Amino acid sequence: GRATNGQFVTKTAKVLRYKFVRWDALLIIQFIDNIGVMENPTFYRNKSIELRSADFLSPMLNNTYIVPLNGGVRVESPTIPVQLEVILENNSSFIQVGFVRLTVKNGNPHMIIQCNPVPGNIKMIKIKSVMLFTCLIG
Amino acid sequence: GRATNGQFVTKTAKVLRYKFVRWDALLIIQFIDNIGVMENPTFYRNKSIELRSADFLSPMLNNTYIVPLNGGVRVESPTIPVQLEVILENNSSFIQVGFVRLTVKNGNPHMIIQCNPVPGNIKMIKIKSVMLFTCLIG
Amino acid sequence: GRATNGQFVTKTAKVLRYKFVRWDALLIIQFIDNIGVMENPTFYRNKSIELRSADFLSPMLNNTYIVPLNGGVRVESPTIPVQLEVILENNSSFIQVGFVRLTVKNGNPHMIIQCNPVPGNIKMIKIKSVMLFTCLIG
Repeated sequence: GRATNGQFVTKTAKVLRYKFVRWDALLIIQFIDNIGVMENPTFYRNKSIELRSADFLSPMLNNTYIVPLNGGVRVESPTIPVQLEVILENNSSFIQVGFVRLTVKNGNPHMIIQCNPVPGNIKMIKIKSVMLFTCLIG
Repeated sequence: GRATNGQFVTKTAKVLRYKFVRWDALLIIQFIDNIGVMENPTFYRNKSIELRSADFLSPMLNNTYIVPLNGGVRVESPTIPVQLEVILENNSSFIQVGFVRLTVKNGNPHMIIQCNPVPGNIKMIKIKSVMLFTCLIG
Repeated sequence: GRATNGQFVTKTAKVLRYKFVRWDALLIIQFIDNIGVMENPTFYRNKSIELRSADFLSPMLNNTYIVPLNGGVRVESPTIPVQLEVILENNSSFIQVGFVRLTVKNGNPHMIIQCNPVPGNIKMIKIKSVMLFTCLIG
């Protein structure tokens, strides 16, 4: 088939747009809000999916941030590594390889984001990578 | 098609279970032993594929650990990055981005795991990521 | 379908060979120049895609190296993480997780390679990973 639109919504009503192709047992899904572009012949701008403190579950354990989501598709994806920027409350920031999965809990999709220790509380995580998950359904 | 079960077996008779879809020229394969879950509404448990010293070939060179495998499918996959925990003989442990491929040697599948230097001998490598390889056959 | 050959060419006339499968809306493309092999029963050799200074655009900003390409397919891929070795002018070298995308600018394909700061000017970037992109067309 051709690519169908969809979205997830966060606790704070942020909308995470994606396109997907469902060929069961295969579901391939890309997030489309942050597709970077060359804005002129020599400059590449990255774009961020920006997730705030209030998008995550509390308490956070083991550098694992859980984003409960509503709507969208319901998959147990593999883990994909991403470029993260972790913004601390003191506006200090750390660039990291993050690891992202989609999982299902209580019939709800959740995005699992795992990263490294940071010296402070997190205000914001920015995903600077274009994320695509290839998933096996059943 | 829908997802078919399979497994690889290690030198020490550890069984590495996967599901795959074969649409030649495409083979997509996920390892399924360590699919993490949210065990309650706020906690995500990672699971490990645990590979011991005796699962690897000797001598090890250039932080490259080779796991000879029996059975399963026979692919030259791309490289996927993973979350590793490298357990040293002194039970010290290091969290790392590893890079994994499947390759074929002497008609046998081998899993290639590459990581960073550690200050000691390795007792165990745990893969904490859900691994899926998309492969091109011929 | 089965896997079709193709290539991209760099500013300096380096040829980057790939195989792909196009099932629109899906395009899956692997680079094939650097498929590593076990050369004997205990040794795995990585192979590099070697990109020189003159393959990149100037000026470089924010550890982002842009490789303008000619020919090949024209995709907005997701980001894939890779093993990089960054060779400096003083022949010092740094092993890094890089992040690679294919993007389109002025109807031309460009490879976007992003990595970490290095203490010097870059002479060469080697991609030691086998790269495969799964892409969504339209």
